[PDB]
Amino acid sequence: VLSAADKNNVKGIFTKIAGHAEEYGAETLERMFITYPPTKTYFPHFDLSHGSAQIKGHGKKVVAALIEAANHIDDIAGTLSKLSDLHAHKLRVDPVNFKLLGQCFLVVVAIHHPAALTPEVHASLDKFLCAVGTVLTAKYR
Amino acid sequence: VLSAADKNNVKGIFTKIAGHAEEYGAETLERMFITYPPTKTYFPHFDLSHGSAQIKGHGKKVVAALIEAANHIDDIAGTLSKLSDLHAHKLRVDPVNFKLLGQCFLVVVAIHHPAALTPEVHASLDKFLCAVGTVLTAKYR
Amino acid sequence: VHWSAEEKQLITGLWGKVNVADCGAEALARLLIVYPWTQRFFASFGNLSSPTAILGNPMVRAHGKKVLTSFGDAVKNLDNIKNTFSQLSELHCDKLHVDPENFRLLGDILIIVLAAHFSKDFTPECQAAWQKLVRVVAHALARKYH
Amino acid sequence: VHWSAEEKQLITGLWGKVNVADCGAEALARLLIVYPWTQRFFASFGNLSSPTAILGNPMVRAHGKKVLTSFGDAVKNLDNIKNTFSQLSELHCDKLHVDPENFRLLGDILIIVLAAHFSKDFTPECQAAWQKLVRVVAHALARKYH
Ligand code: HEM
Ligand code: HEM
Ligand code: HEM
Ligand code: HEM
Repeated sequence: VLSAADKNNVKGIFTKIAGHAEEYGAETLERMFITYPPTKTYFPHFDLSHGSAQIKGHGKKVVAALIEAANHIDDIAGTLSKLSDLHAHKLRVDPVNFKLLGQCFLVVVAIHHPAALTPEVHASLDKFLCAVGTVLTAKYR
Repeated sequence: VLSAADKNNVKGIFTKIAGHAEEYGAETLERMFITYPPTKTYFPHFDLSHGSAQIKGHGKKVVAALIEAANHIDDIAGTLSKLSDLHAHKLRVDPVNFKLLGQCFLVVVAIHHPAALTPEVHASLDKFLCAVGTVLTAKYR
Repeated sequence: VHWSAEEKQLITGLWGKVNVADCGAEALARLLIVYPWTQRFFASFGNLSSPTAILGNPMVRAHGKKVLTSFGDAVKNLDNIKNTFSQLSELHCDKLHVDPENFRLLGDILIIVLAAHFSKDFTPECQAAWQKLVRVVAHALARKYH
Repeated sequence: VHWSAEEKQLITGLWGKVNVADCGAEALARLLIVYPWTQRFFASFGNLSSPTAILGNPMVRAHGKKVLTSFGDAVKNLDNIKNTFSQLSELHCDKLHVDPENFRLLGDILIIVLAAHFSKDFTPECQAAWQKLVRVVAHALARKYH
């Protein structure tokens, strides 16, 4: 599962991002919407135009949640389960979509902090992203 | 997760299976090599011809491990640690391949127990099959 | 994509024998039941509140049978799927925005629905014929990207 | 597939400053490390026992360059990506028996690597251009099935 060596890696890169959680959050989301346009279909009520501020504060929530799972990285599923209901049941979000956001998070991590997405880091990071994807897709499996 | 209805649905059917154990394993395997040829390349050493003594032998051993974790459907991950090292580390099986086997074994049940395989029952098995794969690919996440 | 003769024979034959409406309905219900996020695409089908409800919905069966009818279309035209499913292609990709990976899932489920309604007559050789069929079909719907 | 002109130019300018050897070794090292099962296809390469072994390895580096180079052939030929990869596809499907999901995986990694060497220069329009390019190459390679 998430080994000890993963959980440092993750912890470490999060320590290094932290500050920027709102900017990264929003570039994450913007890039997902230009790159994976079917993804907009779920935010039918957003101002999806560049800069918008719903994006800005949605992308704050997104990565704050992630930041959060990082501090209780020992029990992600417990920590995040409040978000499944909503994602799995309510929004019914296609699991594909989590790889997608996840990929765009890694791209934002890489443009700003490439020296830290070392390949060994990248891997801890993807394991963690899957774990999250898995818990929000939860009460399917 | 695995819902106690899930843990129930599953048992229901492994007990329809039961001592068709070894026959079902052989058959799931055969459908997997004929429907997904590239899977034979993990079997360079076996006699892969319809009927084969080793395929039977192997088949039993798969379904057995399967029936074994249905007996700890509660702690599959542990009922099975021993085999992740094999698949994940020695053999390096590509995860896609677990959905293939998973699918041939639904087909088998469906051929022999259609009655038993109801949508809901079919759902629970799927989640099952899923977990197993995840565990067997575990020294990957 | 090249179809051997046996493959044509094996597909054509079995097809002959399919209850379009029952498997068509069964296929569809297993989808929505097994892959619940798929339910989001069908909310203009009213009540999908539970498996039994999904199982009974006149609109789901209604649709079941539309789908599987279309596979028939495929069967009639093996050498020529790619073109036959251009328009069903726009619908599924530009209009509805359905991830292609759920085409594979459906194919997969169709396949367990044949197997349950054919038992032993669905030989291994047959299942492969069909896996390829279902797969060919879901590349022809997912053309309209890349 | 249809190439916008804004898109041709975004793939074309970026391309012209890629150090093929630098991104190659990196794309490929990351594919081995991040998705460890891909190690199997590459075992002829010698010691892949640890991450360090892997970024240590000459063949890994050397074959990375080879790959990225083959991306070049597409960037040279955006209107003919279909036939550029047609011999590469026989090898990947027939001979080596790679599951096409893996090409998706390397294309995604490729993009993480281009992100990281080009920074703000790897613009949102620009990433969308590249994601479509690698999407395409991958289907180009995956032709040889379905
Ligand atoms: C790691 C993945 C994700 C995280 C950590 C995440 C986090 C959240 C959080 C914290 C909220 C709600 C904050 C609140 O309760 O207002 C939210 C809601 C939402 N999420 Fe996710 N989400 C994730 C993945 C996705 C994906 C992939 C999508 C779409 C593809 C998505 C679509 C939505 C939508 C539409 C809302 C509703 C918010 C609104 O209507 O304003 N989420 N998510
Ligand atoms: C349902 C998931 C699976 C289960 C439950 C399972 C179970 C087992 C067991 C029990 C053994 C070894 C018996 C022993 O120790 O001799 C084994 C070995 C092996 N398994 Fe699997 N397996 C699964 C999936 C797969 C898949 C998809 C493949 C690859 C296509 C695979 C490939 C192998 C190989 C190549 C061996 C070597 C056996 C030998 O050479 O004797 N497994 N599996
Ligand atoms: C898998 C291969 C598929 C085939 C052959 C297929 C076929 C069809 C056909 C023949 C129609 C009706 C055409 C019309 O009457 O205008 C249709 C409509 C539709 N299909 Fe698909 N489909 C497939 C996959 C899917 C999947 C996976 C979904 C959901 C994930 C989906 C959702 C829909 C919806 C939401 C409509 C139309 C809604 C309505 O008009 O009432 N399809 N499809
Ligand atoms: C995704 C885009 C890909 C491109 C553009 C590509 C391109 C190439 C080229 C140009 C060669 C060697 C031609 C030669 O020297 O014979 C090669 C070979 C090879 N590729 Fe790929 N390939 C791609 C993906 C992959 C993937 C996923 C794998 C598998 C994990 C892969 C595994 C191999 C192997 C094992 C060889 C033979 C290595 C050897 O020569 O010993 N390729 N590819």
